[PDB]
Order: sequence, then structure tokens, then C-alpha cells
Amino acid sequence: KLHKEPATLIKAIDGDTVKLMYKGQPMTFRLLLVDTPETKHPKKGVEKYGPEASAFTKKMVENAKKIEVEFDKGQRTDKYGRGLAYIYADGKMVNEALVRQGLAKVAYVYGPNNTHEQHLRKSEAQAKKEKLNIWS
Repeated sequence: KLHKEPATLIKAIDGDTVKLMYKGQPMTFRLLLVDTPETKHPKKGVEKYGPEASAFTKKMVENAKKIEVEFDKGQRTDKYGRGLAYIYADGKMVNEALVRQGLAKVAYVYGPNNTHEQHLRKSEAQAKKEKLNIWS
């Protein structure tokens, strides 16, 4: 079973990445299962909707009373040393909120870190149906 753990916001970095104090250690977290438009992307630097997805993740974690991280059941850090997790701001999953607004698409999923994949795909199908942001 997955469980939520407390964390503290240090800084939002991009739509898909936030730095948190987790267990008294500063680290960078990559949001599981979502691909956002980026402002810190190699070659293609600032993409269309990159500003807007960065601003949305920043506003959601900055205004939160409690942030929690939920690891999935496979590896907990990627090859760049980033924590791989579902991030919750006051009980609402940031990964799902971005997909529901059309500011992220669900990533190509493989491997054991796939628990909320069907939930996110349902939210993406709704954002697409409503022609929101990435899908307008």
C-alpha cells in the first residue's frame, strides 16, 4: 500500500519539478507520470504552455497549508538523483491537477511506478474533451 509522508516546500523549479525538504534533507522531486511543457528544457528552452504549467505548480504548492509526498512501489529516485513521487497540496494531487487543466499529458509509462496511471489517463481524457490549454 502507498502512504503519504510530510514534506516542506523549499522552491518550485518548473511545472514538473519542485525542491522539497524531505526527512530533513533538501531534494529535487520530479512529478511521477506527467510530462509538462518546460521552461528549462535543452534545445527547445521555453515551450508553449511552459510558463503557465510552471505558474500553476508554483501557485499550488506555495499556497498550500500542508505538502505530502507519496512514493510509488518501485524506485524512489531517478538517474539524476530526483525523488519520483506523487505530490499532494492540501490533499489534492498536483500531478492530477496539472493533467486535468490541460497543462500536462500523461507520460509513457512502463515499470512498477504506475499506480495512478488509469486515474491520470481519465483526467487527461476529460481535459482533451474540454479542449483545455495544451488541447485547445
